[PDB]
Amino acid sequence: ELPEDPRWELPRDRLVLGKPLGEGFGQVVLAEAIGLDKDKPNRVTKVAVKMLKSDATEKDLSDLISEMEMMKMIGKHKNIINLLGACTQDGPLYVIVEYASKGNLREYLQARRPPYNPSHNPEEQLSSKDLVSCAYQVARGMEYLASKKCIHRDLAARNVLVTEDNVMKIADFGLPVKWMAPEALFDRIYTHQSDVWSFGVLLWEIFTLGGSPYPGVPVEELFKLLKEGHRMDKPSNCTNELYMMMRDCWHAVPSQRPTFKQLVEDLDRIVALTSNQE
Repeated sequence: ELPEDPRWELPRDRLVLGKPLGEGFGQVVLAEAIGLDKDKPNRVTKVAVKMLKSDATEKDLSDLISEMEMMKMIGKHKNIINLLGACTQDGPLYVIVEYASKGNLREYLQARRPPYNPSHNPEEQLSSKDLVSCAYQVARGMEYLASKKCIHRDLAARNVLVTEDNVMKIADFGLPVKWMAPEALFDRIYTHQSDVWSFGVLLWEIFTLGGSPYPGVPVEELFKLLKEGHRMDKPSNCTNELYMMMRDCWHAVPSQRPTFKQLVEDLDRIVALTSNQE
């Protein structure tokens, strides 16, 4: 069996398992942790828990362990989904991570489109400042992952989660062609620079309020078209400046893309210059 790590161990009975959140190497459930903070033991905290499926394999387990251990090393950032604890000893492995009550960014955005809005439960409109700040937080998250030499490989709005307080958090960073840099797509060369390409696509999702990239373009055609220099059009409601940022992220030459460091700086300044009422 798996060895205990007292830095992260939480007794199994301090965890009240709640409702399925869906599949996410196994299944994720919502739960309540009692006394997650040892110096405040009568408090319940809403958390998310990952566990293996009933018909799951040895590969599924080893991958679940690696993910956890990887998260331990990467450490804490407010704009990633953080590790909170684990139950490793009294039965099935449970990995406990922060809970994002508002779901993933793509659906968060789509639901906040004016009357195509596929939600029968629409939500309140997002200002332009909200959209840029959303981009900024995602950049801050990636900046941190890049500084810890963590290469995401599948950055996209669907892999950003949104907390109750609308804090953006990178998901599944410790483990689709339409978000991949050409060099990733052609030669399986993933770098921080290719994540920067993926971020440009994510920027485009933000400012189309969760649009499908390259709509109607077949997957088999896309690489050719990208080699030809095809790039998505500017979203109807997006500043030229923000579009230029998209375009730089999609530089054919990977060395010529901005870094997440620089993107955070640029976005920081654009947020300050965007008012609450624009």
